[PDB]
Amino acid sequence: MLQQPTGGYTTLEQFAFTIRNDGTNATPTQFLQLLSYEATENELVKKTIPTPETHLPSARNVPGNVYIEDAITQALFGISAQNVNAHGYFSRLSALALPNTSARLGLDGVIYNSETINIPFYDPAAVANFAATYAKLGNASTPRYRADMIDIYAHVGLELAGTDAERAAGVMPVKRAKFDSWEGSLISLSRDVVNWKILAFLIDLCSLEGEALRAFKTRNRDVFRMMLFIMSTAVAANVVNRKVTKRVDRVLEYIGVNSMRTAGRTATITYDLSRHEFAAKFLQLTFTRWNA
Amino acid sequence: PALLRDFTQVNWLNRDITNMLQQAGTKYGLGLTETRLDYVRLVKTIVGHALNIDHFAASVLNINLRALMEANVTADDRIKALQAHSMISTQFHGPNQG
Amino acid sequence: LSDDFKQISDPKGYLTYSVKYEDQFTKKDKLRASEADDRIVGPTVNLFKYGAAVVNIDLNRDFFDTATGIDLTKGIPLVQDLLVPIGVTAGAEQSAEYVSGLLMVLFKVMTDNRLVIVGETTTPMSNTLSTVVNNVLRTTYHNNVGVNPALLRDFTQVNWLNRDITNMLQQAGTKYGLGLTETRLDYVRLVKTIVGH
Amino acid sequence: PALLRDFTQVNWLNRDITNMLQQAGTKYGLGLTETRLDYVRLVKTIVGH
Amino acid sequence: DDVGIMQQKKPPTVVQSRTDVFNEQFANEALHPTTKVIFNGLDVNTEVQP
Amino acid sequence: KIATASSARQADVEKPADVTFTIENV
Amino acid sequence: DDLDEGIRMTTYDQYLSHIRERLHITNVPDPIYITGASTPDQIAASVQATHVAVVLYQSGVINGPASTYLRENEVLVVMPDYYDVVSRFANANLQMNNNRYHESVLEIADIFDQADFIQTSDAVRQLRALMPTLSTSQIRHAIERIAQITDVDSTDYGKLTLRFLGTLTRSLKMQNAQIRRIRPDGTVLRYDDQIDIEAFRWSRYFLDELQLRRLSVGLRLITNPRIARRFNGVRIMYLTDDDPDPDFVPDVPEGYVAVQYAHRLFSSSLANKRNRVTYTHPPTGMAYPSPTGRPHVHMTINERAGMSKLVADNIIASVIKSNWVVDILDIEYTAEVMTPSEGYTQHVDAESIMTAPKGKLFHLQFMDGLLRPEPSAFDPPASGEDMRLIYPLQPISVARSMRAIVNHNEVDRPRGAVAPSSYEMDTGTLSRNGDLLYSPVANG
Amino acid sequence: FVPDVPEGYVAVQYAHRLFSSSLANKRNRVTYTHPPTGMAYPSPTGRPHVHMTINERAGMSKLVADNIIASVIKSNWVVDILDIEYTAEVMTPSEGYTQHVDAESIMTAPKGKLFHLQFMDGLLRPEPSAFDPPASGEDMRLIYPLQP
Repeated sequence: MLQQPTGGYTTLEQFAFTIRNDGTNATPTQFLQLLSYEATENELVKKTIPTPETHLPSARNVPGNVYIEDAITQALFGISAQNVNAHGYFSRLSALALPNTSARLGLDGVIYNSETINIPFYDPAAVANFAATYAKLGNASTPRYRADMIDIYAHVGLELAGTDAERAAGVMPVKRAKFDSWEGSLISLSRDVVNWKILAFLIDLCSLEGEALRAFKTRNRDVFRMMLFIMSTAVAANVVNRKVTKRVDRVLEYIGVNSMRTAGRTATITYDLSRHEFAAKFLQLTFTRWNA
Repeated sequence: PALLRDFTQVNWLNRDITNMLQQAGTKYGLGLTETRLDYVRLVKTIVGHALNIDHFAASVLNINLRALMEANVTADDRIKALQAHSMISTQFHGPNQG
Repeated sequence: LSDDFKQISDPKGYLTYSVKYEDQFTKKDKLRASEADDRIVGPTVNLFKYGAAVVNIDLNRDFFDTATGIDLTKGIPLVQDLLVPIGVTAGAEQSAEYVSGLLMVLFKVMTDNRLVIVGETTTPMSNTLSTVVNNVLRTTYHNNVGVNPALLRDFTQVNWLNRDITNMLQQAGTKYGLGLTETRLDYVRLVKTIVGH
Repeated sequence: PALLRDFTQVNWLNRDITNMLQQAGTKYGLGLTETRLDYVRLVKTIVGH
Repeated sequence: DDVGIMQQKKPPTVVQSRTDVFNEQFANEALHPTTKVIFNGLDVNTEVQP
Repeated sequence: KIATASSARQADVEKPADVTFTIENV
Repeated sequence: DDLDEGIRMTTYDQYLSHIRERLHITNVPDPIYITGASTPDQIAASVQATHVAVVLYQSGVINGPASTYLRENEVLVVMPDYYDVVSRFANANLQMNNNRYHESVLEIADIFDQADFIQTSDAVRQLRALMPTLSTSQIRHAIERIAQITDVDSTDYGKLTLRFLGTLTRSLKMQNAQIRRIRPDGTVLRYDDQIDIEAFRWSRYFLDELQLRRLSVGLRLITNPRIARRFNGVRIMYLTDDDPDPDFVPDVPEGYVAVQYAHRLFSSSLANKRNRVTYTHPPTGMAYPSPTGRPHVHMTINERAGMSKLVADNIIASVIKSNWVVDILDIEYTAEVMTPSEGYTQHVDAESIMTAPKGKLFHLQFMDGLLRPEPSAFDPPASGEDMRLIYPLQPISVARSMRAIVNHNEVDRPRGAVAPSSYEMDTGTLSRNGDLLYSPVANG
Repeated sequence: FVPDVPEGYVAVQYAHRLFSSSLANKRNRVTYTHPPTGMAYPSPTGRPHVHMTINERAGMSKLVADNIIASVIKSNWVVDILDIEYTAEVMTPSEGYTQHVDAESIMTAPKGKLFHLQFMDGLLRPEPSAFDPPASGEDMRLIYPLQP
């Protein structure tokens, strides 16, 4: 068991989040510098996020080692992820949420039901905290519990596109993102984000408190903004190239507006409706936690 | 000719080819490679193979593929060109717009 | 001599892998192992071929034969007319058959007097084998290798599988090896030397 | 009639019979109950059905 | 992930044909997954676009 | 062409031990 | 207190049947009875005497130092019965309660230190727990069957073939039997090394040493989870076919009320000029003639046996219309796991699930939809909805070693893909004595 | 009898744009996006209680009409089609229903078709005998008038 550092697991260099910038490694923050925004006439007012349902999926015992990290990252960032709403993985997740469970979440992101000493794993109190909320991803599909798939993206815009004045205001113009870019810039960016061990991120988000958690939200704002970026590219109504002085500039329109696009395209990853429900629920929980 | 290396029984040739290929500035490689376009879809994933072919043809093939890739033709486009050729209030249905 | 044992070569297990395939899946690229690596790794690879829906671990139907009264078509052992009602015919597909099956499994195992003898073997030269296979092979090995998922390593074109198997086998706690090995019983005689594979 | 219990579709009857059978004073049964083996042969002789 | 090409196997497609009035009963309902469908003529996308 | 499914299970090969007449050591 | 912690105790019948003969066979004094007046030191003298840590309970409330000695030393109290157990112990903290225990099998090896007289394990008891109680003739039938399978001529076995009295079958059952000398009175004598031969000491279930050595391995085989492929209980729930995995059990929704099935719940009633099969909700007491509009209900059916076709059709109708969830524990079943291309070869109407005889093995089939390639972008939309009724209550894929041997993308794993377990590949070494082992986990 | 729309249903004008094919769980389901929340509902089964009004059937996809009736059944949609004209016959219980109007034809006939619905007056229906066993089944009525 890896004891959690006072600043969270993400302080460890083992969990550094990085993305290739036309093939060279870079911090997410230095990618976000590339983005620039042409505002349009429309506005995004952020609605209050409804408080997430208390009901966790039942902690039913299941065969095998469930791979929770790959499941989440694929459902959010992978190219055509499948069976993202299958119940078994989150059944095991809620099993992790029990006060004295035998299950462990390894740094591999796999949930081993054994007390397997050979593989290092996160501190059980921390993952209990983490599953205690994220098991709710299991009710992304159930009609009773579906998150708003439209208004929630307003928040995404603010946390990505939004200037500090716009963020404190809670309202921003709908924006058109753009950056100097390579072929497959958006796809490859997603491929880099998908390899992120976001379990370290979510576990730190759920287990850290007070000054440590605040320092975490400040230190990791750009990371969260990158994941948000990948979602916005999955839902952007249109994504195109603008040649300018022998330099292509990728353009995504629009940030903060879920188009509910489901059909696949070359430019970016795409959400089928099940992926829409999943991501929307994900954002419901994650933003609820982020704004506390 | 890079494939002649350590196979041609012409010694001096193998020596010269081995030299050019041991230079930093030149690296023969053939087969599947990691393009910026890897994992991009267009009904099927795009991939790249270093191939024994003249650079002009390769350029034209890359140009064609990239052209198709950027076209973003969707069903909405065809539906619209159908409505243009149909009685004024015909409704069309079926495929996802995108 | 008394026939205390049933000397045999190339033994069958109590358990075997079963495997269902969705045939529409097929890797386009065609893998080309050396003939030796195909001789060892191959029976595994044909079994766990691309597009295999699920691999199971059923009891060996070949070993628990119809001779033991056992059926194994449904996943469980079954034996008719063992635990039955008296004065009436037992109903068809009775659940009690499963319990009967277990006894006749246990019985058939308590009475398993097979004695292994080395079968045909091969001693591949190291150069013929890809290094990943040579690291598993221990000089000689039976020509009838069985299957084992550890043999899929660097041969399965299923990337994630090769990644997971390579991980489990790069763990300290697990070491696949096949073929002849140094047992405490090496060089002991009993008309012929004992050896271990 | 004790066999009608939880088999008859008539509810009041099934209730009543269930009550009578759940009394301490009354218990239906369908023997065999009493076996009696011989003292020498050790096989059953008189049995109480 | 790839789009299928060979004709895929499908669940049996029972066609409920609900009218003004009807006596719904559920004896011998199938337990396997099944496609309830209300109309007969649902091969409606005829006009092919080359 | 219709999509299809198939099964496989590992084959038995357990023969009675061969009676060789050769011997490997002096 | 963990369930493992507490005061161990067992019934006298178990002690006679499994413990006491071994004490007799080891030449130790019979373990002391414990009355109310029992110092822990006496218990220590007894436990060290028998080398066994067992004390029969005689009578009276047991004083607390004795109790704490029994708790701290894991002495096994042997008691006549389980009525009013707490009254047999002083309760200084009143923590003890008759309903508050934890029943569990306890292998004889954990009690005795002498391995020579211990042939089996928990697994046999577990297997016997699988068996129906057998009348003596059924036992004879089983023995004759096994004999016939092994090609033995077991005719006249267990029988007297008197010339005048005819053939007479004796009972074959003789569980835990021993060879013992009898006094001429006919009463049994304790085994004595002085007169009876050593072979008679312990019957060893009358099996050869080799057969025992293999019996052990076999018991480990029979009680493997992966062999345990006969399943109990089926959830019926009207629900869209979504989860790819065969092993899916839909969770019961937040609003449902658990309700045991009972014939008393269902009845005839007037309702708009029809004799409808009304169900009266046990909490509210309200009667609902129609399958439509009933309160959400997690109904459990422990046994379908007397249930009328009307009520069964009506419960199914409630599953479809009121969205009842009806678990049915009576059912035992096997489960072939189909792959999408092979479809559903067999079929089960709800009528048959509600009316199949108990003790028949149902053979349900469950698709693993994980290897279902994405639909063509240009396939027509489905106006309708695929549905499903039958679900397992328990994991089904116990036999499954691996799953979805294909690539999502060319590099990602498909969700729900199963890698082989590491132990499938461990091939460690032989133990110092001969037995198989996994490799060491760490260097130490 | 004209059944009332239950409290908490949402009035929703039909328009072609509310429905579209969309990918969901490896099938191209005929999804409905709900104009209040905006959320898409790929399957008929989970949809919000909706009192949809169809002022005019014309131009509607047949798959969409089928999906709407399916929502009427599995999500208890209450869908009022104002385009329809029909005559009525009040059958006595003794004569029973001599005709039936399929919902398919109701959602797919050209405007100006004149339907002939029939309705039972149940007032004179016989009472069941007191001891007679209940029959299996439930009578149902999918189509209703908006007027006396």
